[PDB]
This record gives sequence, C-alpha cells and structure tokens, in this order.
Amino acid sequence: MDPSIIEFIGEKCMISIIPNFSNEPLHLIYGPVGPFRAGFPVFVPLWMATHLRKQQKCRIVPPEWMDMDILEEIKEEEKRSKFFTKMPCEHYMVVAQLVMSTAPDDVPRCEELRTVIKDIFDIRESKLRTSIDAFIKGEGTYAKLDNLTLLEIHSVRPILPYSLDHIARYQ
Amino acid sequence: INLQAVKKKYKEFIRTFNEENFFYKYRDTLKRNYLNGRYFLEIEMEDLVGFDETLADKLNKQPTEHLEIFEEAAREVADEITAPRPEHEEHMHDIQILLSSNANPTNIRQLKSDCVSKLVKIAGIIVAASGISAKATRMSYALPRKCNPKCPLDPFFIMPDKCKCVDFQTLKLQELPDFVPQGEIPRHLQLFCDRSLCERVVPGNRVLIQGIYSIRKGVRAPYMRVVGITVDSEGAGAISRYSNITSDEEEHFRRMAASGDIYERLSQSLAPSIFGSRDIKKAITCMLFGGSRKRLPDGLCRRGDINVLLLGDPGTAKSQLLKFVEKVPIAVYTSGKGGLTASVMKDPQTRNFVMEGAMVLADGGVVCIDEFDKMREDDRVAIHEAMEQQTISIAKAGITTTLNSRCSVLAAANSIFGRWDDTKGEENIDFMPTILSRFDMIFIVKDIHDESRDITLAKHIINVHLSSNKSAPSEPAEGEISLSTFKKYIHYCRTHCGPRLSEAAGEKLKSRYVLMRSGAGQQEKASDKRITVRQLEAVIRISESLAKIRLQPFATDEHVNEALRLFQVSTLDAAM
Amino acid sequence: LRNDFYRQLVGKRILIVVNYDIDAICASRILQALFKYDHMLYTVVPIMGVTGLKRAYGEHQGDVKYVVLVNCGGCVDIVELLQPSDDVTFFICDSHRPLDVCNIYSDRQVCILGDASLEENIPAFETIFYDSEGEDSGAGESDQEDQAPHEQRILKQRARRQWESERDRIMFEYTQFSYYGRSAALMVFELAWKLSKDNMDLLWWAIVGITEQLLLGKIESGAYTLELEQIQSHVSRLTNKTNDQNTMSASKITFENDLHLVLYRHWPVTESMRYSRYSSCQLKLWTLRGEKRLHELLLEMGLPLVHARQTYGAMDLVLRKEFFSMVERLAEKYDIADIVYGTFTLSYGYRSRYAAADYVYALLAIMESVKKHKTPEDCFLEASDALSRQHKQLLSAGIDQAKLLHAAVFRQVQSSLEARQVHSAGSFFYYVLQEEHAFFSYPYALGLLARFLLRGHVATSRARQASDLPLIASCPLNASEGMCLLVGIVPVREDSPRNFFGKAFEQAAQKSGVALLQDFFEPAVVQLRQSDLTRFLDSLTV
Ligand SMILES: Nc1ncnc2c1ncn2[C@@H]1O[C@H](COP(=O)(O)OP(=O)(O)OP(=O)(O)O)[C@@H](O)[C@H]1O
Repeated sequence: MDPSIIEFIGEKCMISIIPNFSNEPLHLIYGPVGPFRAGFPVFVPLWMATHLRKQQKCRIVPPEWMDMDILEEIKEEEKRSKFFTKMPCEHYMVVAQLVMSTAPDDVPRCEELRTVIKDIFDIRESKLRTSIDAFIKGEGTYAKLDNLTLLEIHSVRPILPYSLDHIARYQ
Repeated sequence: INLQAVKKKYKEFIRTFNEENFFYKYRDTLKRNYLNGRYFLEIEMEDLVGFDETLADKLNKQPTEHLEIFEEAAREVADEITAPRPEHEEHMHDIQILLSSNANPTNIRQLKSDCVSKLVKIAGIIVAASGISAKATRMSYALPRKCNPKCPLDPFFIMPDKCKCVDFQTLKLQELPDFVPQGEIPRHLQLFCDRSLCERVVPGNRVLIQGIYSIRKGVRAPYMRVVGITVDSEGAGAISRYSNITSDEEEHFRRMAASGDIYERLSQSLAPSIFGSRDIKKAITCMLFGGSRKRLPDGLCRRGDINVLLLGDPGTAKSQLLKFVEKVPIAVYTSGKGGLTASVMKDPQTRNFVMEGAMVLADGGVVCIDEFDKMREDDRVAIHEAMEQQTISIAKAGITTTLNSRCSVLAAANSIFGRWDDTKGEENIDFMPTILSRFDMIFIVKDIHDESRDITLAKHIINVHLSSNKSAPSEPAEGEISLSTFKKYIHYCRTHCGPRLSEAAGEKLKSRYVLMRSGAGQQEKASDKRITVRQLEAVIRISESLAKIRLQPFATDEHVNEALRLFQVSTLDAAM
Repeated sequence: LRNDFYRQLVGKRILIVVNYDIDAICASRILQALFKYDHMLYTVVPIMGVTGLKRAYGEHQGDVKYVVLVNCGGCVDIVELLQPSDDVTFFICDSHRPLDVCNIYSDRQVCILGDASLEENIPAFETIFYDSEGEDSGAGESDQEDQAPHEQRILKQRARRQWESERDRIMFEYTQFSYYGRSAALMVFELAWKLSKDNMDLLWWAIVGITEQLLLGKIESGAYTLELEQIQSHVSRLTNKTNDQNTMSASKITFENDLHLVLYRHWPVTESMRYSRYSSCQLKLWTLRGEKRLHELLLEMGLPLVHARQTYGAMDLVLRKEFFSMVERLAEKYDIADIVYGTFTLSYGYRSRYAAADYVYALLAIMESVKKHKTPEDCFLEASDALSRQHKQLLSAGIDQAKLLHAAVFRQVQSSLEARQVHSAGSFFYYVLQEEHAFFSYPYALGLLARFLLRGHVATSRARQASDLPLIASCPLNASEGMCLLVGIVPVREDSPRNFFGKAFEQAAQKSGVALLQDFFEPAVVQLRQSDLTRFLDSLTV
C-alpha cells in the first residue's frame, strides 16, 4: 500500500493510441505489441504513454468509460445501489490521474470528468464506512465486495483489521 | 436575483476549485470540519477574482444576503456528501462561514456614515467583553393581528419546545496607541459575535478584524459584528492560546532546544542597543518561563512563579528594560498611583453589585511595575497577599467569592540620595521588609566611574543613536534575534513540561542554603547585633526555569551552579 | 548553426555558465532540460570569477570532449590560457562581442559564431603574428635582414607603418569601448524550434532573458520593435487551439503593451511611483514640490488619495481596470513620455497573474552577499530552481526583499544629494562612500545607486553645458578588510555610445599601477585596496 506500488500493478493495463512514426530503428519487440506505423491506432500498455506523450512523439486517446453521459447515469444508478455499482476496469482511479496529468494538451473535457469521478468516489467511500456502523458480532463470514474496486480499499486496510482480529476475538 | 447565485454559481464554485496536486478545494476541508463537529469554513476575498471578476464587487455592496446564499449553497453541497447512501443523513445541520484577506488595515477614526453596511478591515485592541446569554433563529418580529366565535387580537403563544438556539457574545475594541490619541484619549467600540467564535478572543490582544458597521433603529445607534474575524502578527500578534503552529515549528523549536549555546545566546537577546549588564540579565528572561505549580494531597498549593526586584541610581536604563519585558506572552504595566480595593461597582441597569474585577489580567501572563516606592501603603496590602497564595479574596458585601489569579511581578525602585543608603546601613527601603522579603531577586544597580568604561559607553551609544542604524547589522550577529520567536517559544515551553529535581540536587542545595543562613547569623553575631523558606522555595524556581529552558524535565545542581551564583549577587549585595 | 553539430552532441560534456546573470540561468536551464531529453548526464557550473574558472577546469582537468562555456570569451588568447586543450571541442555563444581574433583562428578548438553586418577586421591578423619587428613566415615574423621570400631595413619601417596606421583600428578594438551584442538564448530557442518543442515556459524564460537587457537605458534591445513581429511569429502563427483555450493550467501565453514602472501590480501606487528613475526624476519628488505636481496629476486622473495608498490588486474594480486605459494618454503631456514598452504576462491559475519581468527584480534581489560565506552559489541554485511553475513560496519573498531594497535606495539619495556630495573633481563627476551595507555590497545594486543620483543631479543643477559627462563611484567592503570598490558608468541618454571604460581606467594603471584587479569577465568594474586610490585618482583624472 502506497501511491505508486499499485501502479506497478495498475499501469500495466491497456489503451490504444496512434503514434507518428514508421517502424523504429527496431521495428517491434517480441511480444503482444503490434506493428508501428504512423497514421493508425496501436494498442499499448501505460508505461509508455507517459514515456511517449512527453517525448513529443504522438497523440493519445482514452477508453470509452471516460465520458460525461455514462458517468452521469452511473451515479444515479449508484444512488439506489444499496450494495455497489458499475465498474469500468476496476482500477480506473489511477488511469485517470496518469491520463489527465499529461494528456490534456489535446484531450477534451478535462475537468468535468474530474468533477464526476470524484462525485462517485466520495459517495462510494462514505458508503464503505457504513458497512462498519452495522458490522456486528464479529461477522467474519459476511461482507461486501460484489462490485467493489481496489483503489479505495487500501484506504481502510491497515486501520481496522490489524487490530480487529485480536480485539473482537471475544466472540 | 436570489437563485441564479445558488442555482449554479456558489453551488459549483466549491465543486470547481481545481489545481492538480488534488488539494485545492474547500470540499475536503468542509468534510473534515464536518466529521469533527466544527461546523465552519474559511475563505479569502481575492480567490473569487480567480473564479470571476464581478461577484466580489457585489459581495462588498450587498454582503448580508450573499453571506446566506453561501450558507444555503454550503449545506446543499455538503449534505450530498453527508449521504453515504440515503441512510446516514441522521439530520442536516447549519454552519457559519469565515472570510479573510490581506488587503489593508484601517483605523476607528474613519468609521463614518459612508462606511456602513459595508465590509472593512481594521486593527485594534481589546479590553473586555460580555458573557454568553442566547439568541436563536426560529420557533413554532411584528406578529400580526389575525387569529388562526372569535379569538381576539394577537393571542400568540410561543412553543419553545419547538424553538431553536445559537450563541451571542458582544465583543469590544479599542484603538491602537499611534493613530492620533496625542491631543486626546482613546475611544473604543462594542461588537457582536454569533455562533462559534465565543472563547475565540480573551481580552488583552491585538486584532485584525473583518466586520461591518450597521445599526439597530435621526440620531440612531452604531455597532459592529464579525464578518469572518482573523488576527494579528505583531511578531506573533495573536499567538496567545491556540495553535496553528505546525510540526515545522515544533521541529525548529526543539532543534533550538538541544542546541547547547542558546542560553548565553539569550543573555544578549533583549538589547540590540545596550551595553553590558549581563548578570543582571541572566534571570530577567527566566522570570517569564516559570517553574511548577505543584499542588499536593494536603493544602500546600505552593508558590509557582518567581518575582523580581531592582533599585539603583538613575542612568542605567531601567525603564527601557522593563518596557522591553512588557513588549516581549501577555502582560501589562503601570507604576505607582494605582488597586487596594477591587471593583464592586453597580451597573445603573438593574441595581446590583457586579464584580468588574487587573491582576486578574495576568493569569498566565505577568506584570511589571516601577515605583513600589512612590505609591504609599493604602494600596500595598492586597498585593502583600495576592503574590504568596494567589487566592485574591473578596468579602465586602454579601459575596465571598475568593477567586484567584496566578501572576508574577517585577519591581523597579528609586532610593533617596543614590548610593548614600547603599553604602551605609538601614535605608535600603524606607517602608518595610516583608515585600523586600516576599520576593526572589535582589539586584542593586550602581553607576561607578572608570575612564575605559566611560569612553566605551560613549562610542557604543553613538553608533546606536545615529540615523536609525540597525537595518543591516543586528541580526548578522550570532543568535540574538527575533522576539516573535520568544513569544511563541514561551507559550509552548511553559504549557508542556512538568519538570522537577533529581536526587543529587537536594543535598547540595540544602547544604548551600545552610551555609547562607549560617553566614547571615554569623554577621549577626560577628557584629553583636542583627532566612526564609521563601528563599529556598524561590531559588528552586530557577532550577525549574532552567529545566524549562532546555526542555529536560530533570535538572542537576551542577546545571544550577549558575542560578546559585546568580543568587550569590543577592547575598553579597545585602552584605552590609 | 548546430543543426549539424548538435548531432555530434551525445557523448559526455560539461555545461559551464560564466559569472552570474539572468542571461545565464535563462539560456542554461533550457539546455539542462534539452540534455536530460536524449539521455545524457551533464554538469552545470557556478563561476564567481575567472580564477574560479581556471580552478574549475583544474577541477575538471580530464579529457572531457564537448566542453562548453557561454557568455564569455574575452579573457585570454584562450589557447594560451588553456594548456591541455589539444583538439578538444570548445563552444562560445557570447554576446560580449568585442573579442580579439587570436581566440577566433586556430580552427580546431573554438567555434567561430561570426555573423554580423560588420566586415571590419578582415586583415586584422595579417600583421600581428604574421609580421614582427625585433624578433620562415617570409614576413617580419621571419628574418628581416633582406631575407623574406630605400634601405635594407626599411622593411621594418613599412611593416610598423602598416601595423600602427591600422592600430588606428586595433586601438579601436578593445581599447576605446566595449558593449554586449545580441541575445543570450533566443538563437537557442530558434535552434531548438526545429526539434518540435512547444514549451511555452521556455518562451517565458527567454522573455526573461531579453527583458533584463531589453532595458533600452541599461542595455540595448534593437530588435524590439522588430521582435513585436518576430517572437509573435514564433508563437502566434502556430496555434494548437483556435476554440479550446478557456483552460486552467498554462493558458497559451500573450503579449500586451504595458509599462516599466516598478511593481505596479503587487503594491500600492504612491510609493511605487516614487522609486523608479524615469517617473521620479522627471517629476523631482525628493524635493517637496514633486509631491505637489504628482498630486495635481492625480487630480487630472482623479483617482482617490486613499485608493492610491491601497495595493493595486486591493483596489475596487473599475479604477483598477481603467488605470492604464487612462494613464497612457494623459501622461504624455506632463513631462514623462517613455515608460510604456513591449512585454508579456500570463497566469498559471487562479492565484494572480504574474508580470513578465517582475521576476528579474526579485532575482537581482536574490544576490544576498551574506556573511555565511556560501550564499552566492546557493543564490544561483535557488534562482534556477525558481523560474519554474513549481517553486513559488520563494518568489513572493523575493518581491518583498526587492521592494524593501528599492525603498532603501532613495533613503541614501536624499541623504547624499542635499548635503552636496556631488564632487565635480575635474573632467568627469566623482562620488565617494564610507562604510558597508548588505544592500549595496556587490555592484549591480551599486550601478542602480549611481543611476538615480546621476539623473537627479546632472539634470537638475546646471545649464546644458555639463549634462553629458560620465560617472564613477566608491563602494567599500568591510567584508574583505578594505578594498574600496569602483565602477565605471556612462553619460546621459547615448544608447549606442556606450562605455569608454572597457579599459579606460587602465590609463592610471599604465602611468603608476597599484594592485589593480579585473577578476570579473565583466569589464565595467575594478577592485582595489582600502585607500590607495587618492593618488591613483590624481593619475586617473585624464
Ligand atoms: N547602560 C546603558 N547603555 C546604553 N544606553 C543607556 C544605558 N543606560 C541608559 N541609557 C539611555 O538612557 C535611557 C534610560 O534611562 P532610564 O529611563 O532607564 O532612566 P531611569 O532608570 O528611568 O531613571 P529613574 O530610575 O531615576 O527614573 C535609555 O533611553 C537609553 O537610551
């Protein structure tokens, strides 16, 4: 648990971009990568778009779950979500930060998305405290993940359990 | 309009505050106030220019309405985030706002008809303020005629099970001493405070203020309230009870503490313009720090602080030194002519015997006076008492509320004929010894001649007294700097540590005081003609003070050889 | 031109930046960023003086290949200065142009950035080392006894005749006057612009580089009313967004026609109309009358007096928007004409909108000649760690420090003037000073001192007989036990006719010569003993 440790997890996820070159001094690295030729999309992980966009080589575009409309209806789904809601790729709180950091030289609508993603973030986080104001009787066989994410749950992990076990031992 | 504001602008304003680094909001601040019951929030007044260029210039003119459109926007933006789901808004709650700025301070002498119903900024000083009665918002002003067989002409019964309740305190303000009171005396003003800012200002402090000058009823009346108070930085203008000091400040502080060249650094701190007089000065600074107020299972609330003495021929800079000790946490100063009585007056309203109460005003501060000499004895007995038990009693009319106050005290003096008395015998004081006994320090001043000292005190003063010299070269000295630090540093150091002695100090101190009293008695017997618990119980306070200095709880008697060699000055002074 | 040489630059290097300047940091931080782009590690350098340079090379006495120095060159025949230089790649890019040609030739270990409309020294070497008298080039350099492939020895006569008749132009070089020339890193901007670098902050940095010595009174711009085309042509023509610019961070930078009065933005007015020279001296405020004429102008503008002691930022709206909308037109008729100039501005975000030159007057105030003995180099490392968008707690401290200095400046000027310390002392004017300040220890502030007294006295107490005469000044350093600093400075309003004093002080050095130093690559400066100037001044009259 760190701000970057889970980027050695999460940053491996995939996006799809367009570079500006022909094939490089080497053409392709033996692996799942596809061939490099300007003017067309190519699918990549995310430990390069950092390296690439600021290397002034190419453009970049996001996945589809980054919008306004889908992330304006998912919240009203979440409002009645007595348990959980829709989960676009399940570590989407970090791709947004590493995209909206550099990318906004060309990306559209680079603030209102921040507005809505925090507006979902806070509501689900405050949800993930009220589990605790009902969690009774040492019920360590009954709890919630059903459409939970990861980037929230490290914000609880060292507080509650590390003491909860040796405390609520009595029941 | 009422709604186009709340409809989008204020409601999205808080939502829109954005700098990456993902801090730059008032949302998280609002929630982390909410969680802990605070119910407030702060803003500047030149951030809205970072949002628009009009609303601010409307905030000045119609503030009283805008500062409720804020409250509505605040709660309707905050209760969405109260919701974990629809099941933990137990019930909503109301808040108060604060705004601040750094524009410019004003003076009371310009508060006139044009500066009315309008925002301002001033800087003054405080005397006292009221208690905490009440005021509320609604319940189930003119209450008109209709009723709601007949029910006549205004039968309205308040249902105060169904009424509400907020706070009310009525603060006060006097001016500063450098804005033409010269051909006058200083005027002052009374104030108003609303919900969460009682017990935010004790009297006797320097203020910044953000307020508004509005009326209540053509000769009609004035008043002012807080529109988001803040405070002063006259070095540390307001650093007297609370803490916005940070780990950085604690770090710098305690990193100064272990620095074992701080005390001899601080014996040269008070006077960037005066020469010499260092052994006089090694315990004008410890007087601030104070020792320990150790109560016990029996009665003995033994004397906490210490007390100072000095008398000497003029021409050695007494006055400037005491004015400086006033300057550098909280204190006051008079000298002579003032009391023996306390204040049982009567508000002509209601005709009762209230207690206005000013050794009260140093209950954590201190006090300094000159001329215990030239103020006669009708007002010395109440102060005979106060400074040994601190239980300032009252027994005048049908009240026996023996309140108390913990204050120390500093004494200058003037003896007749210079060192005429100080050479010969019993004309040290002309009055009595039990306020010469009941003190700690015993430091006499002389102005003896020597040509080297003469010529040096000549040129030393000239470079001081030439053209406001000290812009560049004062702080470039080693560590003799920044009284502001001293204020905040004391208000730390006094309010943390609970020190007390070791084993090895006790026997050495007992033997030393034994030899002192034995020498006094031998001077009695070696002259065929003529030592309190107070002396021990005071000199212990210098060990207390020193351990307070270095932040070590336990201190040694080898650490305190300095203190007892300071008391040596007293001993060989009252040598006769 | 290094669209061809830059492809040599991959291997190891050393990036030196000679003595402190705003050209320095501006032209060098950009290159730091460049060289951390193509994956090379490199070295940035402080210079406190040419001895620091020689010990630096001593400290870097290796065979490092692509060694660089920028904004220097006129010190030695640098081949002679530099023994281990055998085939090593040197680079100059300096704007102090009037350099000897011994440094230019020997095309192995230098880079001739010779490019100008002045073909003035073409045969300048064809007689110095090529000919000689009293020494087989087949010239005077070789034998002179009628052996070189009216008398047998008129060889030397014609040789020295040509030599001296063109020392008429050699004495014109390095022995009449000095200056600087062109920019510090605008050439470097256009260099990098081929490599697709649209760093708006780099444009701001080079704007800082120019607006230092765009001070058409201090050092000439020349390109200025041509760069109102040129720099805009760099930036304005290439627009990445025609419709999407209502953004928070680093909105694409702009240009507007504004003024050079000090710190109009961050302070109140009536103290900030008081500390510049051009507004003050042309209104004469250190006398009482100037406040009255100022006041009667404030009438015509009809600003409130109370407002004129509030911060401009702190004013209400309509005045603080209409301010310059008024001042530009009804100031032309009341003695002051030429504070309006061409500069830029931009905000990072919401805090406030910094003024495109208001860093340099904090930078100049970051020269803290403190007694800690370290702080010049730390001041450098702070300065280049300041110009970013990131570090900004310190720029406000810089502004505060700057303003309190600038309002300490006047405090000495009234003190000095109306006691009539303006000693004529013959052909030029002369000033003397007694003890030390942390304010005006170093000489940048010292030239700033001189350039308020000068206009004040020489404009206002004389006829037009002596309004064109030069300047000197003492400045003691109780720092170094007594050295009695001096600086040379020019007469009034002659932009191109710059310093005689590139060497001119050396006349008295030639006559008698006493412990003189020229440790700075700066020519317009000298350093002395504590009081060994008086007879040296009697020498240094003519
Ligand atoms: N030791 C000293 N060094 C430098 N300045 C001094 C010294 N003593 C006195 N002064 C100057 O004299 C003034 C101090 O005189 P001060 O007011 O203390 O006399 P005083 O103690 O009030 O006399 P008295 O006790 O008779 O009233 C200061 O303003 C200071 O400038």
